[PDB]
Amino acid sequence: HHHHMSTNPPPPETSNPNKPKRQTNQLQYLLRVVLKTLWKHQFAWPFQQPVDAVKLNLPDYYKIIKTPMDMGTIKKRLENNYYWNAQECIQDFNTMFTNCYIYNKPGDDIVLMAEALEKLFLQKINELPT
Ligand SMILES: O=C(/C=C/c1ccc(O)cc1)c1ccc(O)cc1O
Ligand code: NA
Ligand code: NA
Repeated sequence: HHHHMSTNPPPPETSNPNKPKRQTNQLQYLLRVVLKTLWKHQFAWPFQQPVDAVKLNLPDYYKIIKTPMDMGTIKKRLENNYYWNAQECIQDFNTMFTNCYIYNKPGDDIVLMAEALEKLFLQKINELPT
């Protein structure tokens, strides 16, 4: 079974022509302010693209994580006006952080990074437009 090597699943979709979409002030804020400041963080790098289980040598990642999400996927979704409301985008951020905590253990370097971005994310969404 040497040909059976670890592979990544297809990444989450960033467009869907049959999904209803909207452009709200809150969604514009989520891209302009929330994502674009998190994106510039020193700890942002592990979350700027889907977990590449092949490259990072984590063949068990997608055996554990069944609803993957990352800021690269969120950024593309926000830029593509993929979302209907802010809650949908916020749920994607929540999913990204929770996956990191599920897959890893408290105190891991990746977890300490996720906790730091999560606290900044909650700070930034504390006040949304309207
Ligand atoms: O970068 C890593 C993991 C990132 C990550 C991102 C999101 C998650 O939900 C879980 C892990 C990583 C993991 C193991 C390793 O040896 C070297 C590495 O660089
Ligand atoms: Na865990
Ligand atoms: Na705010």
